[PDB]
Amino acid sequence: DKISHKIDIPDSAWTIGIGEKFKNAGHPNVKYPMIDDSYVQGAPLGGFGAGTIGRTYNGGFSRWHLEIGKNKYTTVYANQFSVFQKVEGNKDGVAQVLYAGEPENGYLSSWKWDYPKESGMYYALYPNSWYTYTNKDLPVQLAVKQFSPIIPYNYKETSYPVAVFKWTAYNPTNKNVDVSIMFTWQNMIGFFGKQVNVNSGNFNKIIKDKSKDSEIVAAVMGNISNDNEEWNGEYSIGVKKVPGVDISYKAKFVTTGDGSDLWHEFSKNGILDNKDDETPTKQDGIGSAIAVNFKLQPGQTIEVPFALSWDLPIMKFGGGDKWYKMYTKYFGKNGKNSFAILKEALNNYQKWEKMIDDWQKPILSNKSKPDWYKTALFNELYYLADGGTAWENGKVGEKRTNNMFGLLECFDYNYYETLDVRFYGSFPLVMLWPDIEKQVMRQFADTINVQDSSEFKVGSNGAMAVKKVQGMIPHDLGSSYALPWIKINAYDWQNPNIWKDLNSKYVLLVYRDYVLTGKTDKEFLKYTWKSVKTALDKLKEMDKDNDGIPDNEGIPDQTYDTWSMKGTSAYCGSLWLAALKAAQEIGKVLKDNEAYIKYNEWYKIAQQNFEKELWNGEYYNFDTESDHKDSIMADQLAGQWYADILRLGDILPKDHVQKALKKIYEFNVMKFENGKMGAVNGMRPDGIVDESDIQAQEVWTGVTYALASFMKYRGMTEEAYNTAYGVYKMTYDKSGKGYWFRTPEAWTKDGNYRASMYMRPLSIWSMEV
Ligand SMILES: [Ca+2]
Repeated sequence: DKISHKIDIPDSAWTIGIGEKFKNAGHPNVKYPMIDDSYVQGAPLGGFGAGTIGRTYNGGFSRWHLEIGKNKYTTVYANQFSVFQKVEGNKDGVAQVLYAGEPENGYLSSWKWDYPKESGMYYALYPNSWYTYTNKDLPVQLAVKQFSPIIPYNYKETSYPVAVFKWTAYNPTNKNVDVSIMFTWQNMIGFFGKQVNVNSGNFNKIIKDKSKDSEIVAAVMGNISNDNEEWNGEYSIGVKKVPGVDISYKAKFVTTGDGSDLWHEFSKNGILDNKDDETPTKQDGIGSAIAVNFKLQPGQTIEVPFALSWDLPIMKFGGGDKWYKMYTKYFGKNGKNSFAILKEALNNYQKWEKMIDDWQKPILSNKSKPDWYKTALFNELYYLADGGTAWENGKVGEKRTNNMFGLLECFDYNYYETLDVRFYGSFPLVMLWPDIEKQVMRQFADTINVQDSSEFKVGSNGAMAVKKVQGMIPHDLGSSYALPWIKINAYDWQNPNIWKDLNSKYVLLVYRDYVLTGKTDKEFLKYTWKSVKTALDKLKEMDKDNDGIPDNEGIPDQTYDTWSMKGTSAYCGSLWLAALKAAQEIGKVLKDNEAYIKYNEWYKIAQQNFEKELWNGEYYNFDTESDHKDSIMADQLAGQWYADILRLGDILPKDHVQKALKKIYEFNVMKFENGKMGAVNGMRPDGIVDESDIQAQEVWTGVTYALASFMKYRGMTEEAYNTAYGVYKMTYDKSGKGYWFRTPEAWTKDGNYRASMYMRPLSIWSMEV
């Protein structure tokens, strides 16, 4: 490996061998069907709300999130980079697809598949990833840096449906070598959203944009239809000329054939036919190819950028609504703009690289933090783009001021912005994209007094319940299978209108969003204030025994939606205390004296009773009335965690908080698989995992990262990082279970998982507060 020196890969990048087999991989631990796409994954490409494309460490474009809200894992084999090399003085060169695998059937059989093992590495530090190619049969060593412009405090480039592939080629040998790099791409119009005739009318065109010191050559792969539908638009691939390279192309090869129409050209001398052909296809799949060829002298390096763009302007949800995607604000809505997007990338990628470096640098340059922590912190952010993210720029046929946004809980549980989860998972948004965060919270504020008296069948018990109750915050803002933003509370396993955490978490998120954006946005507090008061007032009505605290009802009436709480719980009770303290402070800021007095009175009573009911001398009991009420819960003091972040001070005595956190580390972490797998949710005081429900026996990745941040704030530095380390290890390490780029909600002691690609572990960003 002599190429690594010619590029700049951070030491904290996650790494794996190209073609590596992983032997320890986890699988779902539930009875019902659940997504398991394998460990062959990678950092995604694509902006927020753009649809994303997961290119895996083996080189394949395989995890398709272009249909917003859906996860489709299938390798489109025509989509590749390939290389040709010929040493000066040799009769023949060699050509090789840079993919560690081969197609299942006979399509593209002429191409040279099966990129060999131990011949290159993949690296990832989201939003960047890299591949190096160090192959005994490729005298010139190659590397590519690939990325989308995901940039904090930037809502423009961050939305773009584009990727850049910046290639570096170096000749360490003593002979001249001819090199070609070729990008192939299938015209994927019809891959989704088209009910019949999936390739029909697809056609490919070549664009040559020649100006002074810029030549771009690109293929635009579209359809003859000018219809405005979810399925129609354009893909583009292309390259920018640099000194010392020539560009060749082929407008049309057949992907549903043996591929030799293209490969016989590339494998001879690495130069394509430059054959334009706009003939539309009928049944056959078609694709395009863009190549560069150059001669490298001994010791010479060259850099050349390619790009990919996709202009699919319309997203459709299962309930029928069609919306424009955010990037259409910048490029237009007609679906004929892929070249414009590509050109912007090819002309500006160096600036984008610097913008990414500028935001990563403060963390990367901090030598007090271990590299593993940086690996997780950056790579968990994959989910912000990869989570079925929807960001609208108008309803089709509809102009508002704001652009509604939603991130999925996950794909198995296809719900937008699940509030009990975003309480943990939304830290990157408030910290790095606060305008999006505030928009989402205003969306929630708008739902507070919505009433929907129609009934649904509750999954857990088969009872009928009212869909949406006035004054109760919704569980979620809908499903991609139905009507995001329009039909809320898609979730139906439990009735969230009687949950005892959502209303408090809502208030805490509001005040958080004020505090973490500088305590200056009084207009945001003003917008949400009525909803905050309503939410707390409705929750107070659920206090049955008049101890000042809402009563859990001996069912799973909160985020642990199969783990029953009864009476006063540490979890909901502490969230309540913190929410009251937050509302007091908002009342002071907004000069709402009567609110300040009321919530102060409720707080003083509830705080006294919380402490009396639950403090046992070592920790806070799980609750007052359940069978295992004395279980040690990892999340027992969630309200105090948020109070720390919100600078609300002590809602519970410092000494008792410290004792509880030490107990949690001693038990829920260190007595669970020797502290190497995170914090298990429930442990009995005898040091055995609480078996009352599956959720008690799970580690929740986002709960654990949040607990680590709580420990960190409280000066328990070793415990905090040791706690977090087990989550990093399980996710990323050779000794873990292979969950990179699909961090799950949960695992059990055997390492097997529930709900891959999950929002909650974004809470790792709470460690950066
Ligand atoms: Ca009560």
